[PDB]
Amino acid sequence: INKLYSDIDPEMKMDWNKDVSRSLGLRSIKNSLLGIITTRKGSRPFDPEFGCDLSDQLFENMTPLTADTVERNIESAVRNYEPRIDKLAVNVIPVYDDYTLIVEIRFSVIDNPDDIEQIKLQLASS
Amino acid sequence: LADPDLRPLIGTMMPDSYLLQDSNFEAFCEAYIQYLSDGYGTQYNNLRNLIRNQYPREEHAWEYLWSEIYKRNIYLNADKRDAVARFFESRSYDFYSTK
Amino acid sequence: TVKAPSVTSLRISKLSANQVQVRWDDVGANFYYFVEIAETKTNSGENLP
Amino acid sequence: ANTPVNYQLTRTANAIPEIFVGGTFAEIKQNLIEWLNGQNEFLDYDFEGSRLNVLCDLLAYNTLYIQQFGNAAVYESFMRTANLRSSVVQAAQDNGYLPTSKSAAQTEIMLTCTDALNRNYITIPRGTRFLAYAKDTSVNPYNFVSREDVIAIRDKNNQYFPRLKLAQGRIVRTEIIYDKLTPIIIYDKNIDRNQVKLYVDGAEWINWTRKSMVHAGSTSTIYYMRETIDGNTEFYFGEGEISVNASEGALTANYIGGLKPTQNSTIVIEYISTNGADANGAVGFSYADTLTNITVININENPNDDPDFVGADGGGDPEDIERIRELGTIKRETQQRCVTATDYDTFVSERFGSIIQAVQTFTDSTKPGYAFIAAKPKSGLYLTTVQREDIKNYLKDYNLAPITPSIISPNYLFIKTNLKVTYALNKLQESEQWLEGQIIDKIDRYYTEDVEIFNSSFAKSKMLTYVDDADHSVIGSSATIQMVREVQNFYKTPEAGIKYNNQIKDR
Amino acid sequence: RTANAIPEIFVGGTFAEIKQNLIEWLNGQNEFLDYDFEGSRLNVLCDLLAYNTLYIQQFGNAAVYESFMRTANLRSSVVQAAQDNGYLPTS
Amino acid sequence: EWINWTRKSMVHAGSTSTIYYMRETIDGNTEFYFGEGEISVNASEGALTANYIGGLKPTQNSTIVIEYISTNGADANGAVGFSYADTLTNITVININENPNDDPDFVGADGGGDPEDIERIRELGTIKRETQQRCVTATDYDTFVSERFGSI
Amino acid sequence: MLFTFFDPIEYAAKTVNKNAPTIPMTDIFRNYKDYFKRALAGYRLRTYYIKGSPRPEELANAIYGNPQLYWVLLMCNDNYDPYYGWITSQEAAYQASIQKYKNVGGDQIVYHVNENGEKFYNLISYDDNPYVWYDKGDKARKYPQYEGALAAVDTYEAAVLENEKLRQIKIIAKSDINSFMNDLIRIMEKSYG
Repeated sequence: INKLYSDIDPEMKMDWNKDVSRSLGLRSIKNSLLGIITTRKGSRPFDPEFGCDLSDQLFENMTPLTADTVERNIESAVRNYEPRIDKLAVNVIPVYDDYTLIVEIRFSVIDNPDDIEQIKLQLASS
Repeated sequence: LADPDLRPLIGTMMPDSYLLQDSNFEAFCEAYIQYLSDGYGTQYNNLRNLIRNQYPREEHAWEYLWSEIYKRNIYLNADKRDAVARFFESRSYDFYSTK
Repeated sequence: TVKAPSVTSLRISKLSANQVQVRWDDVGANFYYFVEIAETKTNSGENLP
Repeated sequence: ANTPVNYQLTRTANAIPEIFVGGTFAEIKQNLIEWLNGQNEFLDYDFEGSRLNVLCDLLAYNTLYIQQFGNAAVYESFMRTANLRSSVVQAAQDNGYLPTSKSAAQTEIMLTCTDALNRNYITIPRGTRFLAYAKDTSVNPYNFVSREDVIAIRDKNNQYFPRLKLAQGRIVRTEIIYDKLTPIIIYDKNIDRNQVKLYVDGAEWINWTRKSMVHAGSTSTIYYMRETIDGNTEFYFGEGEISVNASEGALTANYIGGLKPTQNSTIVIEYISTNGADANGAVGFSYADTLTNITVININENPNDDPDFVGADGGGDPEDIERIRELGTIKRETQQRCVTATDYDTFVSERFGSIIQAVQTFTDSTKPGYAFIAAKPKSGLYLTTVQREDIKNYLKDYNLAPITPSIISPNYLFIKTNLKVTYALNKLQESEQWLEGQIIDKIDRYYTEDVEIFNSSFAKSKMLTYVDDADHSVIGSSATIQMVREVQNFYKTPEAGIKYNNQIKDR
Repeated sequence: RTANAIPEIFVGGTFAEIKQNLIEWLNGQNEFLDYDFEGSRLNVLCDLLAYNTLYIQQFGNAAVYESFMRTANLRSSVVQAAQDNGYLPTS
Repeated sequence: EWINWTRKSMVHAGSTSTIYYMRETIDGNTEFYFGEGEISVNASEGALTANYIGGLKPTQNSTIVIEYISTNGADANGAVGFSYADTLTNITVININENPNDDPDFVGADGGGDPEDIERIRELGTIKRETQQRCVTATDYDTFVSERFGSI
Repeated sequence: MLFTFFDPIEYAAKTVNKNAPTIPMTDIFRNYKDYFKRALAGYRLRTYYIKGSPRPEELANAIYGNPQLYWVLLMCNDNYDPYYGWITSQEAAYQASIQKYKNVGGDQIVYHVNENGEKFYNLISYDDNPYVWYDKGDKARKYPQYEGALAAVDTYEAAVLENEKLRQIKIIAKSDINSFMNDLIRIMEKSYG
């Protein structure tokens, strides 16, 4: 299934043999995911709803609610624009000292819903 | 004067995180902008000063050449043949109003 | 006592390598024309002379 | 022999700046595929690697998608490159010449009618409608209405004919309260701007523009037309300093643009929508609207006979992009007043453009003071003498003072032909006779396709091509021509004699 | 390779149309299998093109009748239209 | 000093005429220009040759100074109250007689204008395209004629 | 949102070449600008200001909550181009200015503006008295057209004021935006025929 979900390499790296480099299957799924999360809401040209907003103010102050509030959006955001993930779960650990959200996401691609894999993402700039 | 290419807007035109910062991909799409708006013929630039070029007298203007006076003047002097045309066609009214 | 004036439109109409068809304008009648060739580059550099 | 050259003429027949020209997609890509190549960012990436290729392949698709937008607009943007017709009028309208909507079938009648009241003078009020069957078909008459008021002296013996001329349709008048912010549309199809007349409260204003336009009326009275892109006409008039400017003839000066409105100057307009171009040659008439005490005892066709004439006139398609396209340039070239011979060509082409397929303006060097005109009634070869008189005077409006317009139908070579055309019975289930009715169309098609246009050399055979082309179940087609002229005097040849321009067999 | 015929049907005035109409051009061939889903760098690139093209589609008619007088709202071309008819707009 | 036809006619005069044409950059600022009547002599014997088009091209490197007025035309009107701002030697104005040499109808100043009134100008453009400097037909004349001394 | 409303039209490329195929396309060649006048004339435009340098349609959302109507704003704005007609950030504007002047030259002092705000084009002081200004092309020494202390405008700053003007817009109320919409639509039916 790694063949499936052929997507251009986000970096457009030089691939050996000179063709466009590629993100392979499930390598792309991360990228699109990694893409959708960072993007500020409203920054899509005709789609305001895209991207998971982050308020550095709210990002500054973490509370199990504030965490939970964020916890939904990503889980919400990813769920709408990324049908390739069947069973997805988010974990967010906000870090107190620098005010950093680190976020874990365990998800399962459609083809292997029993398989589990996680990603590690952190956010900063408070 | 340089008609600015649409290139400075690429930052806002796509969402940022999908431009990365420097990728071939962005630079890839960047040159696409170049091909679309630059210089004399590019479709944006093509259509942007279109009306501007319509006087005729300005540079890059096909008008007089379309027409009559320029066609038939038998003026020789191919070069300034162009200058004597489009200068009439510039005004080219008084001639008729007085014709 | 005065110059055979010139050709006006003067051009190489086509290029097939090592070959040219050159077009100068005919100008006046019964004027033969003096066609030269000169050498840009020595193949060492360009337009060296 | 033929044409020697020094680098001559210019840029084909007409401008194509041709950076705009739409190219073939593959080439478009082929061009663009090079573009991405050589890009400093990567000299590495191989495009013929199918991965990038289809990716770049897509860019061209949009780039082609987007180009025809950018390109076509230019064709559009430039008259005579304009492919849209409603475009063409705009610049033409802008050039001071408009094409018009189908222009009512028009005619004149004299009718002898006894007034039952025996008053000295009856008027025929503007707007009495008459019926005319189209030629050879009585199933329906074509209604047509009195163009204007006319009165008649009662002759002694008490019977007296008025005469009046007739355009086809129904008078349709609509009042509108004018308002500052609003379009004024007439959504009426079959409208024609030439039969449009209106009333502001009271007095009539004229779109300057081919109604009168030289009179003491000071230009304060005025308005415009325009064509909604929809196909219906909207009204317009100049707002504010409606006259040239400023103080002009008034000592009080200040400012008047008229039509405030508030409610002022409730605008009432009156027009005829028409069925025309279908109504040409409508001979049998009726007196289709009664009046008080007037009784038509006879309506007799065509006063001042041609003698060769048909019922009504006019109509029109309206539209042809080809005759219209270049044409207004001459009107763009010329001022309103017509001066140049071809200016008299194009000017005449405005009004009675649907009367005239082709009009030939020329001087006859013999008679100065006369504008000699050769035109095509385009229904026929002979404009009825009233038409001739009609457009003349109207034409005569725009003209040099000592000059007089002089309209004559020129002599006409006639092609007299028997045709021999074969078809396979079985090959056609269709009614044989109607086939002839088919070809008899396609014959003039060639003419209208060709011959009247330039009045150049005429190809018999090439004519026979299209009639050959008719049924394709026509097996073969043959014809023989007899060149035919008409002579005015059997008795004496015209002084110069007559020439064929064309070699004939002796005897 | 021209894996599919290049249609000129081309239609649509709004974005979804364009982006959509573009995707079927991207549909119908292999080796890039995602291109549908947002956040895919490929489907993302697909976005801006339509984004651009629309405005062009948008911008086009603006000048088109701005090239015509009497429908030209922008002053300076009306100015130019006057320049056409021979009148310099007075200062 | 050069003339403009603008408001007038290049088909009037010849090629080879000292002249200029104002016009409008689309940006809204004035560009102006001239025509080339550009002029030559075959041998020297003939008179200076009129070629090209009504105008005369100043040769390259020509010195061009142009004099004009930046203006505020709105407040221009009214403006009765006046003074002598200048100072000129040996010449001393004791009085400026305002509304001098006048009829008993006066305002301090005239002139002004948008100028354009972008809609209002459309007509004007819609008009002048119709206009003629020439006189033709009949009633064209007398109009233009009686523009002169209809007082007579 | 408009052009999809009308039927797409077939179009021939004739007059580029005597034979080119005909293509269907969505219509730009209805004006829409008159279409949006008639209907527009019913209500009013309301001037409006911009908080930042957003995109027209990105901005078009916040007001109306509907990103789809940018053009409504656009036609009320009736700019020549959507790309340079809009508000633009300092970064771009400078670069834009950088672009346009670059061949001419960078950092080009565009004009001198007096205290009063009157822009003085093509002027330089002979430097003896910086307050007296002889213009340029003069070599000075002659005809100072003004004397005093004036500001000069940097091409960067020059770029700012240009894009600055774009800030306010005339717009129609988000209340009427709906009521308006139907009417124009209805007009288009009259405009279809």
